[PDB]
Amino acid sequence: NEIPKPVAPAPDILRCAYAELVVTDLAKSRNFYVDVLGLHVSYEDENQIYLRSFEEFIHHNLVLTKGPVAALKAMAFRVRTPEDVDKAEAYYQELGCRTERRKDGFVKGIGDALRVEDPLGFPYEFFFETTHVERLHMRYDLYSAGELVRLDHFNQVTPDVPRGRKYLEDLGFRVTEDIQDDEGTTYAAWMHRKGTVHDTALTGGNGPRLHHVAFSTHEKHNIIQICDKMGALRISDRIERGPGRHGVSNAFYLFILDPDNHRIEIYTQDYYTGDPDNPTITWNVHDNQRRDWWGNPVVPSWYTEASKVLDLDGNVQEIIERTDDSELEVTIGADGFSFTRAGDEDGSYHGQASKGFKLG
Amino acid sequence: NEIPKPVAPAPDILRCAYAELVVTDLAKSRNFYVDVLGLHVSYEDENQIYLRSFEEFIHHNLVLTKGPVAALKAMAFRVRTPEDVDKAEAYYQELGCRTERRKDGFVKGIGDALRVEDPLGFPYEFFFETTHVERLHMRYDLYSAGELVRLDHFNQVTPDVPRGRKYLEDLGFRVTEDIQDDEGTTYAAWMHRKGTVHDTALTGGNGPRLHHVAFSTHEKHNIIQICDKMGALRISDRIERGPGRHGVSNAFYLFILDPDNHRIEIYTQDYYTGDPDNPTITWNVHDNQRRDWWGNPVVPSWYTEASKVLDLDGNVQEIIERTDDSELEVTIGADGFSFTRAGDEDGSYHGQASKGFKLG
Amino acid sequence: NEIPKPVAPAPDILRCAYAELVVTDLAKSRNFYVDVLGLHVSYEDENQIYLRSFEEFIHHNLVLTKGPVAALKAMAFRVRTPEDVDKAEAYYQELGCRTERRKDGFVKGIGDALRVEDPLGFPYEFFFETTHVERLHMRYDLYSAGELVRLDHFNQVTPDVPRGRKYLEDLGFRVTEDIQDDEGTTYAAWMHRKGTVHDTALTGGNGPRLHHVAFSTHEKHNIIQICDKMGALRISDRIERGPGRHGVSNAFYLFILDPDNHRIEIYTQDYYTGDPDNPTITWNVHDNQRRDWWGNPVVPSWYTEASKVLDLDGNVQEIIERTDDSELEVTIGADGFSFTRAGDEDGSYHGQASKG
Amino acid sequence: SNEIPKPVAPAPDILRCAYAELVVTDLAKSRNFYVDVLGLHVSYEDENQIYLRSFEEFIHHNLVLTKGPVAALKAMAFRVRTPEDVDKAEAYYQELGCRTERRKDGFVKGIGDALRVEDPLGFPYEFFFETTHVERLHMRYDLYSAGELVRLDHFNQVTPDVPRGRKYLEDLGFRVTEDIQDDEGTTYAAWMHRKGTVHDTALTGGNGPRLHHVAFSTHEKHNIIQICDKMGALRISDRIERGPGRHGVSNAFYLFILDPDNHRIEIYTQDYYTGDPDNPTITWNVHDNQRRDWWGNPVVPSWYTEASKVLDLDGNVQEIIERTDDSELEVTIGADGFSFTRAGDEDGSYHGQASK
Ligand SMILES: O=C(O)Cc1ccc(O)c(O)c1
Ligand SMILES: [Ca+2]
Ligand SMILES: [Cl-]
Ligand SMILES: [Cl-]
Ligand SMILES: [Cl-]
Ligand SMILES: [Fe+2]
Ligand SMILES: [Fe+2]
Ligand SMILES: [Fe+2]
Ligand SMILES: [Fe+2]
Repeated sequence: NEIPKPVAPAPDILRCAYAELVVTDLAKSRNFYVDVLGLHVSYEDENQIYLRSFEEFIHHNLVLTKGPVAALKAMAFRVRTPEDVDKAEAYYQELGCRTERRKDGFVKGIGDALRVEDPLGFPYEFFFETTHVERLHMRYDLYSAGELVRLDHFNQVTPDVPRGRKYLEDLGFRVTEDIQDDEGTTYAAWMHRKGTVHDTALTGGNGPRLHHVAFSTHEKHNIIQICDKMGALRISDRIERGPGRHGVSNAFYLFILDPDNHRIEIYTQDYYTGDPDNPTITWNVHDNQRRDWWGNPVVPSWYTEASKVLDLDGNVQEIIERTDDSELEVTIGADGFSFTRAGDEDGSYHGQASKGFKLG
Repeated sequence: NEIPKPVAPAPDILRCAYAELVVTDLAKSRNFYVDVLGLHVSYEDENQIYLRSFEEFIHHNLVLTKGPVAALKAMAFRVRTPEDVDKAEAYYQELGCRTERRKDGFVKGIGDALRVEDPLGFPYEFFFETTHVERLHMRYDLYSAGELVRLDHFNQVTPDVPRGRKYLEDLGFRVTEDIQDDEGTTYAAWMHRKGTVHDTALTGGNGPRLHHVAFSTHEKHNIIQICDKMGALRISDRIERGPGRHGVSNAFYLFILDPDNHRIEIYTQDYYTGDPDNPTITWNVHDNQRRDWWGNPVVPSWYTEASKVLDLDGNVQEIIERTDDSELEVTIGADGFSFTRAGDEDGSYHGQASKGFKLG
Repeated sequence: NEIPKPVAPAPDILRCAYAELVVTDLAKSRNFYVDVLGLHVSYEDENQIYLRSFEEFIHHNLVLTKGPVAALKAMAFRVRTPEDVDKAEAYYQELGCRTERRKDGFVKGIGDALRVEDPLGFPYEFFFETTHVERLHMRYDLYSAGELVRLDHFNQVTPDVPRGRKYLEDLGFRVTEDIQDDEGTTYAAWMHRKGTVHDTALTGGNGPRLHHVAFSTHEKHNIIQICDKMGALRISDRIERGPGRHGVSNAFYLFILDPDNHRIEIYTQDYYTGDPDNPTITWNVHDNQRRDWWGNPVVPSWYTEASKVLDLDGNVQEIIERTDDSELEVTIGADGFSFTRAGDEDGSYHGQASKG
Repeated sequence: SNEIPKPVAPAPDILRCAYAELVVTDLAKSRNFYVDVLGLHVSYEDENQIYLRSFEEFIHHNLVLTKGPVAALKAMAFRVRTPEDVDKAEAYYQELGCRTERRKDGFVKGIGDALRVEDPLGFPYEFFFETTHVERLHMRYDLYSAGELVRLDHFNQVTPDVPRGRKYLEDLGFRVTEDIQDDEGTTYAAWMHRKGTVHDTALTGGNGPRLHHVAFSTHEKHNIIQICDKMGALRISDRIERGPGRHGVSNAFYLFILDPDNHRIEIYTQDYYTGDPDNPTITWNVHDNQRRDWWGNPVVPSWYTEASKVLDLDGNVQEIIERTDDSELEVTIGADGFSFTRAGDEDGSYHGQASK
């Protein structure tokens, strides 16, 4: 069931700007994002923490909101002009979606804002106006050895990737890289507005769920330092996967889990995608260098676990089951297969993960 | 069982200096060590390749010798003076070990040398004299993105770690770190002469076998580049384990396998151990940050696979079985366990490895 | 002398894309750019070498063209669509500028291209069509310890910075950072299309001349390696300035000199500027942390030396003298002044450069 | 005949440089520099002293800041291998005719039995073995700073007659690794080691005795860059004296900075292994412009002429003896000096002038 291209013009989206995450214990979450990860506090009170990255000038990149059920409450994109908020509203209304408009914003530091239940069941916000704050990009007196310098992207779990992909292309995101097989199945797609590999991405699975939010560092050693620090704090069990080099994106990466199991990616040094004919790279799902370029196995939790998302009323969205093939199953499951070198049996894996591991 | 301390004085050992490895196909080994890893050729012909690291001034750190069966032929330590080779000869004769003395060396670029079949079945060489070559430490016109700058250590698999440790202590090696359990079994020990964490190390297991030879890089990014390069060359299947941060040693590391399955470690940034009261560090075998500080699982091959070693006639030394508990079995096997925080059930793994994998 | 805003719509410029440099000895230049700096050859013949950075997919980022006088021949920007090359043509005509349009390109690997002598006397090219090549961004088998990964920007020397700034703003470039004094003089401005600090910059001085072309590395150590390699090759005399951390741009940098003295910057880790209200940063010209954040002195040659530029016929553009104050003279000349802390005499410099 | 005769008494077995005691005039300002700016770790403090250690250290401290009226080095301390080596050090310096002081309970907190001496070159050396062990912070990445100082690496002493001091240090078991000489036979500097790095101390030709600097190492080059960046952000870039750079001698990445009393601190990383007894000694020509900074960056005159006072055992300032051998400053960057990039080549050489 294809999502039609509206007649109304798409809003001009600049970039991913922030996420609002609902958390169950604010103090424990603050300890994770401020004390462990070093994000900068823009505002806080008893109910909310507003956090930003080292180079950000908008009010925040992350809002932690106390609530009963941990979930993604909104993924927010900044648009180019105030008038793009009107465009967003008309666009989503034509798509048949629920929309909510607040002239004074939903969260502090954001002005006129539109939140929508998009056609994949995701809570998207579009805004232009935001309170500028001190841009800390040269505050080396604050710089941490693991400093998170920007918000980079979101990653969304959704059951039908081509359906979502077409809708995001209409909205103006261009696909930079994807994962497919020779039987017609799409497992994942990465798409951008701002000229990095992505602003959001679709990962095939039961959804809507939020796979992760990603922040970048300047250098690879900053990511290693996050791991080293987590060991020193004796919370290495909260390192889910990595560090590694991605095939898709070519970025150095790490996946870690917050106190409510919301997944955060730390990412650095992908490439420029701003040209309109930027070459799209398609990887085969059975290529064992596609997710970790060094062939390290992808733990099953990476495929199966992700965050609930909320509707505009704050209720959890119902999960829709993926009927397409499962990336986990076709690569590391019982009938799974992966290769190091296409057409070579040597360095291939049958019914198990790479490097001597099987599904727990 | 105990190896008695000789009356004769121990030779004064400076450091690990080189290893002679037998390889089955010299051209494929050359491609690995020179083309992929960038070691520098000191001499080569149809029978052998002599290699050194970027900062070395003695003739070589690695001798690749063509032969029928891939194996360790000699692990060589440089001693402080010519007279120390005579001391080594009297010491090992008093231990009742087979010795062989050659006034003009066993390999090119080494003069007066003593090879011995040591009490643990290992072929050790001791020498002083060596041919000096151009020290390439400032040849940044040659420097690779993955440059190996020094030879750091060896690691030996032996069935009885305390027996081996005591013998190495009598030789003047001082233990820096070890791994034990609460019921008094030792699984591994690291010991040094030069003022780093180790020059050699003992891993509990069936032996004698050589676990690995280790080279250093200057920085962590150099190790990441070795991985990246192996991905580009589509030999990621030869990355056995890593990259990571060690617990023991605190060094950043990677383990890779040469064309004959000889294991090479790439290592950087351990600490100073030259003071005679340098504090020892004992880890518990079930501490999941002891080998990889980030808790990443140790691949089973790391525990079970190792190189054959040769006796002084070039025949393979018979293997003696370990009867103490297995590190693999007590940590990641069906009956094993490991913890992130001592005492804490959260972040503990029972009957499987960390991060969600079981043994393949 | 104000350059009027045309009625015709400006072209939609994506980014700086390539420079064409005339060089006098193709072999010596090849050695510098390929052997020393490790740039990748897309094409080469007896008269020209076409080079690209590690992550590029268009044909080239740099064209070295043999000729009698070393100079900038074209600074090229890619536009979003084929129809934007028409927009660029109608725009520069209305500006009264000389233009030349070639459906098959001026250099190999570029299709329909427009060249112009712009109102500041610089040879700009606008194009969409380019021959795609193998993007080498994951070819870590080729990756050098000093690897240049992207083309980042150009920097132009021009006598009147406000004049040039207004023209580039009308053209769609937004100022990210600039250097001014409290007497109303502007010494420099940086401006962007692609969302880094700049695609081009204006440096106040006698012009038109090209100050430098800049390539990125992934990390700071890659720039260090470039220096270390130049010492090993015993060509450290071709390191002009750096390495350092910029005040303006916040980027780690190095300036070196090619065999014809064309200045090349290596640059890494500036910040994101793609929001349309990106805060502009204005530095005072006397702030000694503005160019080198660590306060290292800027050598006079950096201010006085720059490359000649050619007009559309291949002749050197005549240089027009700057009449506004000189950044060299007001900071490090005999009556110069700079400070470490605004208002503090301690750590200030009178009539000389910082650090002794 | 001015020679320092080798004693018949055996030399103490010296392991490494271990700590320095620096007298500072304003303890709070000094604490801000060493703790807040540089990130050293507090091992003990009170209203008179601050005891500080690096990230990987297990002995009590690497730096003792002592409040006093006149900023000076009070002691440069080396750890010896055994308690009996302190007895050896006493017999050895007594035979040299040096003034000595033995305190069985130490001179500073966390050190036990210790000997201080006014050595033949006028420097206050300490020899101890006994020290209180503390928590080794090597894996405390929860404390690790972007600019983390991980070890104490070395001292550098200014002395007028380098061969005279060098032979005295060789007798004490220090081995020269590198030096700087000219064709006429003058020695300008020498570096010498006990522990297996390029040096534990070094001698710089000049008026002495003065302490040139104390040096700490970082893990990687980016940690040094970060010190510079932090000092820029704190607007104290005027306290960055020289660097950052690649050294010729030692091949280490380096930075020189100045504490509140103008004590010079080097930050240093990635020299090479020197533990073999026939470690090749490297001699550089004083006119080689890559010997100090490998990239050819000039050495600011203050690096050659400024250094800290040292104290005698009563706490008074040691009188200075002026160098009569040729001055490295004068022969390289002074009115009659010169330096080269490539030996014998006028291109890239500097006459009566520093580089760049
Ligand atoms: O650059 C120089 O001045 C030579 C040099 C080398 C090593 C050092 O530790 C040092 O202080 C000085
Ligand atoms: Ca198939
Ligand atoms: Cl992935
Ligand atoms: Cl290990
Ligand atoms: Cl600048
Ligand atoms: Fe991601
Ligand atoms: Fe090892
Ligand atoms: Fe620039
Ligand atoms: Fe030094």
